[PDB]
Amino acid sequence: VPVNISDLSIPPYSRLYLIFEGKNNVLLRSKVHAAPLKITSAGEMQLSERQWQQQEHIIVKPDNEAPSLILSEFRRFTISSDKTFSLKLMCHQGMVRIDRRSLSVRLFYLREQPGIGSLRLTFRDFFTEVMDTTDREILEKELRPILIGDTHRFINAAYKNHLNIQLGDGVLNLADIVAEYARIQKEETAIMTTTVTTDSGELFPTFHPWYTDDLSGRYKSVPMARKADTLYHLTPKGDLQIIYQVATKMVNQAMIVSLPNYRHEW
Repeated sequence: VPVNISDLSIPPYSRLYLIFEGKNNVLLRSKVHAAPLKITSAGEMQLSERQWQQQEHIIVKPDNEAPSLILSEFRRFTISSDKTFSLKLMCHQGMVRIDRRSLSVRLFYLREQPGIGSLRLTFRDFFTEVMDTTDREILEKELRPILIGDTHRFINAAYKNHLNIQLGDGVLNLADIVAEYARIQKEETAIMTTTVTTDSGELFPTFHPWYTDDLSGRYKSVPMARKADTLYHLTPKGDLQIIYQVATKMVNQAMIVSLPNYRHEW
């Protein structure tokens, strides 16, 4: 039977065969999506390790009241030991987004496999119905006073009993992350950001490094020093981000450098 290549569904533990033609070539580009785990219960629930390893997206749809999730042996990916600095970084990396009754946060973690995974949690019914329209600048400007004042107002009291998540050894509270998102939204009108694309050509050949490889003459140096650790981010949109430390004891900052749409113009 014919299938629409636009959408194919593979059940767990099964195989799908796609018979093609013998002539010409076979050349396709594909994207995979896991089934979003819908959580509609109430009260409390704890998830085994592989339970949150398997599915990469858990969305909670509270029928009458949101439950309280408790992930087990969940080790958060920390680039630093400062909680507030880690939250600021996570918010500046485009990780947290707000849409209608939908707060979505992309939480990373580590595991024994050589590499670190991701897990996106999208809480449905987190903002009050009155704030189900924010897509307009007038509405966000009108809710700005609530952002700078009673931050714990956009979510009604009904959900305020369950407003935190128990990870393996840390606790993440939604109020802090929404507050930091509000703060970054206000300040954009400690962390330095730089944008560069096919520019910063400053006579690279044979000044500092002499000349090696078939390198272009595009010279761009970071402003200050950095620690041995570096963090590379490939945004699902396509932007590329490089995250640098500062190598200062009492001051912990970062110099994020973004190459926009790098996956298409590398």
